[PDB]
Amino acid sequence: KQVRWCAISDLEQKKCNDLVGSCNVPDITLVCVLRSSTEDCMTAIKDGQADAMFLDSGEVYEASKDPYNLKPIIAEPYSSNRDLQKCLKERQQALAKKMIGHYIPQCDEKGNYQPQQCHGSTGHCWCVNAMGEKISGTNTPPGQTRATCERHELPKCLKERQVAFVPQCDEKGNYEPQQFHGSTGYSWCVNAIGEEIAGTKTPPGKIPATCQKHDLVTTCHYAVAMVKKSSAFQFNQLKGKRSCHSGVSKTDGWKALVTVLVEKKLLSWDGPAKESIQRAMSKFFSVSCIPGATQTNLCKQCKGEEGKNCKNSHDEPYYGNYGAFRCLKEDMGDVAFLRSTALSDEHSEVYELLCPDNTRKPLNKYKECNLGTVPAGTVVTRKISDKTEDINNFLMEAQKRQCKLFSSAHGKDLMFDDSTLQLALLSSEVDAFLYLGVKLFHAMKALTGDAHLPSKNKVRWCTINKLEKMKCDDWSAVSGGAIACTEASCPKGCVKQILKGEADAVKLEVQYMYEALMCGLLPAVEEYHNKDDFGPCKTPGSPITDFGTLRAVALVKKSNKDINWNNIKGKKSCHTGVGDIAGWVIPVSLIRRQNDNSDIDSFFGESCAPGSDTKSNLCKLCIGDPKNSAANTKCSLSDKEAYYGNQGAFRCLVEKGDVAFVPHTVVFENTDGKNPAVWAKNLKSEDFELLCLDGSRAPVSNYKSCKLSGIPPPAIVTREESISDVVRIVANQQSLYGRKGFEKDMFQLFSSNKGNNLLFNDNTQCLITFDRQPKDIMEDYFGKPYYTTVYGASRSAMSSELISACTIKHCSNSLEVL
Ligand SMILES: NC(=O)OC[C@@H]1N=C(N)N2CCC(O)(O)[C@@]23N=C(N)N[C@@H]13
Ligand SMILES: C[As](C)(=O)[O-]
Ligand SMILES: C[As](C)(=O)[O-]
Ligand SMILES: C[As](C)(=O)[O-]
Repeated sequence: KQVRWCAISDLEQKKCNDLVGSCNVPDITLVCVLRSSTEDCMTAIKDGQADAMFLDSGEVYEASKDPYNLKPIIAEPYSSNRDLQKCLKERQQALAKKMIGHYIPQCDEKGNYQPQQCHGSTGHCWCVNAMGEKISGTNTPPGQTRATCERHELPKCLKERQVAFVPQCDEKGNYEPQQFHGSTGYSWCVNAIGEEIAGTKTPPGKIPATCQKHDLVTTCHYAVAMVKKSSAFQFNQLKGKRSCHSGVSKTDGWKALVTVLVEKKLLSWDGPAKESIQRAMSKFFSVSCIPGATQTNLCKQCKGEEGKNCKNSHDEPYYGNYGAFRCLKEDMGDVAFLRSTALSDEHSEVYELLCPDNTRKPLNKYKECNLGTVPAGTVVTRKISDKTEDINNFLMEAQKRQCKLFSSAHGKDLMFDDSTLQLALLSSEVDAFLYLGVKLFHAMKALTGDAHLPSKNKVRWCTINKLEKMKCDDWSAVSGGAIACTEASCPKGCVKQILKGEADAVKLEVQYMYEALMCGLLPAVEEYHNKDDFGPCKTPGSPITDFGTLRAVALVKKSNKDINWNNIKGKKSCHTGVGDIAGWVIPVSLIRRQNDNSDIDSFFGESCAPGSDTKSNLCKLCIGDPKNSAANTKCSLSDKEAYYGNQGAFRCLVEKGDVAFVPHTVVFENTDGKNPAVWAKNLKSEDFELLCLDGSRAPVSNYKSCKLSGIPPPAIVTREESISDVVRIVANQQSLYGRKGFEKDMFQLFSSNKGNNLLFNDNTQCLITFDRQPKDIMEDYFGKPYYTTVYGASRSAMSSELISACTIKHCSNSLEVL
């Protein structure tokens, strides 16, 4: 097997061939393909001439589009997970330097930093926090009483909980995004470290601002503007100056600067629709070196010879952060835009930093004087990912064998950023959007000029299969411009489309709502399913007696008078299926919050929960159908498991188990002769009962009171800015095509000939506008009992790539005392 790495320059080719000769990965052969620039390597990968390369984050979005169509696959984790056992990696890397007397970080058995660190060759010791950051002032020489280093095993929120406001924390001890004051009614949002965001203070009785989840990144890199102390201009006087940039497509040399110039209104630019960003920048600076730029004056200062001048390549001596520094040093520019990785103390004598507040500060003040944070780059390959396995196996084996991937005598930041500690395989789900995150993806999209201009009068409805797409096309065809259709492969894909600005609304079952609410989407309308009362549909806003929701109940046989909610442990159970809300989510959530987290084996006896491990206690009661009893078909999440679903779990209770976990309708749907099957033909609803949380039992008609939990209705989600419009247009369309629509003979919102339950559940009576209450949206939508039961009333109850991409990563301020 081969992995063709694409190099952009002679120096990168030399490092790549050094790795070819020195790094022995069995069964995988490294091959180096040479191109003249970053973009020519991207093209070679697109064409199948190379396999992988490393890209700046500022390039990921552009790389994901024509004419490249590349995706991130392998990268260093840009989150607080970069610090999980980081001591071990820094220890391996320091020992890899093979320098005599060099300081080697000391870790414990778990891989964490020892609170006291020592430089063995000098006898000096100091204290570090759990992140490996030096506590200020704790360095002592040998022979002197040492500073006492504290373990500080509790997080900041849990340590503030020791003090007696009341900062609600999650289970890991981190701050909750939403903070609510108990004495008053004011609620606000915090920033992972426990500091309030401006604009989130909401008085009681007002709709609270939805808080985004935050994650603290320890070691951050920043885009800075470096100048000489000999000059005297300020940031507001940049127009007409000569500049050196690391690269036209890099965040540390272009995109952060462009963002700041637009925000400060220093750059005359009418937007990407009227003028390219490069065109506007070429009239802002007079003669610059900006590798890759297509404006000639932005290449005049570059030093490369014929054919190499202004190339995105180390063949251009002014390319990259150190090349832009060389350009500034050799006086070919008045300012250099570069990443803070190229700052050093040796440069603090001659050079300083130009800050966007029109001041100048020392180099050590880069956290206080920068143009934004720079996320880590990433290895990319073709979207079709035919070589991802090979690239990953090669890189992981090379890291395990400690090959010199992240350093070279030929130069700095060749092939990879030298600051890379460890590369890890990304999930195949990760694309440019998930890698950059919501805000950054949108900013890159807007800078490129692909930003969708919103329409207040049209709703782009997202579909999850071809039949939904056909039904939506019908709807759009009779909608008079009010409805358009987009296509995705699953509800999460639609949620992503909405977050990216490619769609506007989608219906989501409860399973998907947590994620959706985590990412800042809100319910516009909800499916109303009460078939006995059309009032709230005919007269929108009229009072509601029952929304038609399903209630999750624990059904028993009345004869077995020994089953109570307290002695459920050990009894035989019946479930509709793993993942189902009434059949699985709510029962197991209640059990785990009342006993120890142990549903597999350590609670029930023999059960039949389809989809579980075939050789487990939760699969003994399951029986397949004798139509093909040769195959197992036991615990199959399908019709072949006779105990799968509502009728399945009821049959399980009938023939095997003691208690069934089902929606309240199952016993009524299957008893009283309403089921023509052989079983339940003589079954009565009065022959069963339901278990209550207080240990009591109640008749099957008491499901509204004696229930395990309520279940929220399916919700149509959209972005906040679209709520009104969506609520309006749906309403209009309902009055046309709902169950009593004026033109119901032309189209039906809640039925179709193309299939069943497309876009909405066919049993939907209508869609009712969500009435937002002055509370947290998680509680407001789920109901406080459901929220508290299945998510602990916490924003940290689930992890996913989407939730990560919706999590804001941010950096500290300056000092590291404690
Ligand atoms: N009729 C009814 O059942 O309420 C419908 C609507 N839908 C929810 N999922 N909710 C969560 C709890 C809740 O109060 O029932 C509600 N919260 C608001 N703001 N309106 C409700
Ligand atoms: C806690 As000690 C004496 O190993 O620094
Ligand atoms: C053994 As010592 C004085 O370097 O902690
Ligand atoms: C400025 As480019 C997308 O050709 O690297």
